Amino acid sequence: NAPEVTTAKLGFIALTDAAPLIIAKEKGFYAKYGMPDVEVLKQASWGTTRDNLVLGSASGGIDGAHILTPMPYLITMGTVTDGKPTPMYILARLNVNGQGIQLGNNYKDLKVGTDAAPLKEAFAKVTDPKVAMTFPGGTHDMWIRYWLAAGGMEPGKDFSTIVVPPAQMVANVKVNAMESFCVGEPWPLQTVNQGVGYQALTTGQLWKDHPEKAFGMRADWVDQNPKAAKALLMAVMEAQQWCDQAENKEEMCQILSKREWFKVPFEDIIDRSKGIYNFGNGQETFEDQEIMQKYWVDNASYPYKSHDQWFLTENIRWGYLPASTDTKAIVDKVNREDLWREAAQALEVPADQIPSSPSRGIETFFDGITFDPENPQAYLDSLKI
Repeated sequence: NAPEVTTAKLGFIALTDAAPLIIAKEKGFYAKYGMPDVEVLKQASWGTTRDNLVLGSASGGIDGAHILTPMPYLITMGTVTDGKPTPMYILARLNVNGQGIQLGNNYKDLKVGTDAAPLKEAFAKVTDPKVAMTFPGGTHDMWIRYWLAAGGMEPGKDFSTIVVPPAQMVANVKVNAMESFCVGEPWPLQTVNQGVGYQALTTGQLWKDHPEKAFGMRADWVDQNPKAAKALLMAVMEAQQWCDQAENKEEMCQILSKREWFKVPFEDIIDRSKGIYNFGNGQETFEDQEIMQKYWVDNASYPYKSHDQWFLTENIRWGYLPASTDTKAIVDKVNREDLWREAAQALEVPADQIPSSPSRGIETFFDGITFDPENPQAYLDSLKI
């Protein structure tokens, strides 16, 4: 029926994969579902996003957010809250693919790609080399650590990770605050276009169609306002379908570019949103529509529980979560793929576009290591570092 409330405060970080939440406002999708007063509010960092979610709207914060997939788990459990575990749900996956790992210009001669091994000897020439990611335990932290580890480098020994807000990654590499960094579009392309670094890889090269951002919300708000949560979800799904169309990419990027939103040159956004990749460092530009950010095709929006389980397993890999943590159990509480299916059913979303199972099956990483959701311990046992 009708939403219990007509407003919600949704945070986003200035990244192309926040597009569905922004387009839902700009193209009137929230209003179409009875919530024309939704606020889409830019957050300064993942740390402030976490702060505002712990606060909640009643205390001046936010009700939900475009967010890194591990965050709703770390916030619900409490590890990143300093004594304030706050329950959350994941209502949808906002996107798959589309993040980037960059290197400073000092690494140009090495022409590094998916094989990070050449960085081992190079990092040794640096006193306490840092690599930047976006939030501890978050997606970019997992991607850059996975890439460096496949290349034989160990966090705490060969390099240290540091946190830099996404919109500040380019400014930081300019002042040599780190040797390498991982962040989502549009920042990898802006790095290339400004000539302040080059790109080693786009993340769909590390894990094909990898889960990335989630549409997360405080569980108290969803449990109190189930009809409004369904309305927001349907609005986000329609915005995802809109953003996923080739014919709408130009308009999407013009909207994101505006001072109202990212205040980022259109040129730093459009090419990647079309799968056109210039990694810099003299490397020839190439096109690849399969590794670009996707918001709907290939079941991108469906929040697979097996994907959430991988993030928790990778967090265990690095010690962010206790070993043995019952990952299946917490995913069954936080992941609301059931709400996603109810919303997709209410809309059309053709049957073949609605997954029959919460697992996407075995996942294969670029180094051939595989994750079988039925045995996460075997996955960890297969990793050297």
